[PDB]
Amino acid sequence: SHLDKVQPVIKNSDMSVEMQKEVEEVAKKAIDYCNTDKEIATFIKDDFRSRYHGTWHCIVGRNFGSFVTFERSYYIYLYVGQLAILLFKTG
Amino acid sequence: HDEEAIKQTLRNKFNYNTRECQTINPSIRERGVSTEPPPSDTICGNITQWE
Repeated sequence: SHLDKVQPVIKNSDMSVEMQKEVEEVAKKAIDYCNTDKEIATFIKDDFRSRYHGTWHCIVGRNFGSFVTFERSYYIYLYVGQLAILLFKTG
Repeated sequence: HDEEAIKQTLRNKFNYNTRECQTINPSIRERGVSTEPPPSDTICGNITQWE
């Protein structure tokens, strides 16, 4: 019932709805699978890189400010608990 | 003298001068050039208040 409890919410989303739904499942799976936050960032980048070819930069922290140059429609912003799963593919 | 001979006779070395002229042309060459951007590496950084 932990998956129901997390209720991850995407504050800002710039991606197709079908792709966005897939990201939520990966984000929930990554948090339980990874013992530490640093492991979560590596797991999200590896899964997305395998799923979609390109260069992916992912940063997750309790408090942070980010300005980035990402390919249009490849940036999805979702916040679960105190962790921000942010991925932006840059060509 | 025949008319044909006179026509040949009319042409003279001083009368007609032939010069051969050619334009210098660089030799064609085939070369292959490959460019590949600087190697990029993945870096992971975790920052905490205590660190």
